[PDB]
Amino acid sequence: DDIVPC
Amino acid sequence: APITAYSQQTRGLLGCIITSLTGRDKNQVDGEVQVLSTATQSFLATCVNGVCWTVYHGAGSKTLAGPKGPITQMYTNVDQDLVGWPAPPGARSMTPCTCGSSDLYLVTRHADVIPVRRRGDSRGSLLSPRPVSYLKGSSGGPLLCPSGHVVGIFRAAVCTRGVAKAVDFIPVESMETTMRAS
Amino acid sequence: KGSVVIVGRIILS
Ligand code: NA
Ligand SMILES: [Zn+2]
Repeated sequence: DDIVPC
Repeated sequence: APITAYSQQTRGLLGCIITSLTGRDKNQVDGEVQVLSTATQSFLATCVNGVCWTVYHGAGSKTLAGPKGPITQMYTNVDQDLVGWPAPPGARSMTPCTCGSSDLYLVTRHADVIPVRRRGDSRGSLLSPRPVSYLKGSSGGPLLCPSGHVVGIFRAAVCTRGVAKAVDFIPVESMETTMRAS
Repeated sequence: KGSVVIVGRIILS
């Protein structure tokens, strides 16, 4: 799972 | 629906660059959620009890352009990815949630209100997955309970192949813990 | 090192 800062 | 939202633009590209440089923003402030921009990116701030809270990964250590010139951050928590400025006059300040609901709503920069189910102190699942592109620029946006009070602010999307299925967020309690230690 | 800038707002109901 990729943690993508928004 | 219960919680609804709309947005209003206030400034364009040119205004943003200049204002960034002068640190002086004379526009009237309104709304619970501010749409923020730096040179390189956009994000949101949620106003909670007189403070505009947002993500460190957006704001860094920067001042916020204000009516009396630049506003220094009053809270800066790098490890928590959390920063806060005192809210300028005009901002609509929200209240932290005390009802403990796990039925959340995330407010995005497009003023969409989307269903999230809380799964942990800092994690909620999206009831309907979205492209991560839909959530980009929304970090700092509020997660609200059904009564419309703040549970947290949106930090990062949990994604697979460009699809966001959950969100990590900063619980409204971290704001408290930051303010104590300060 | 410029300031963060408010370029819009969101009003909740
Ligand atoms: Na809307
Ligand atoms: Zn609540």
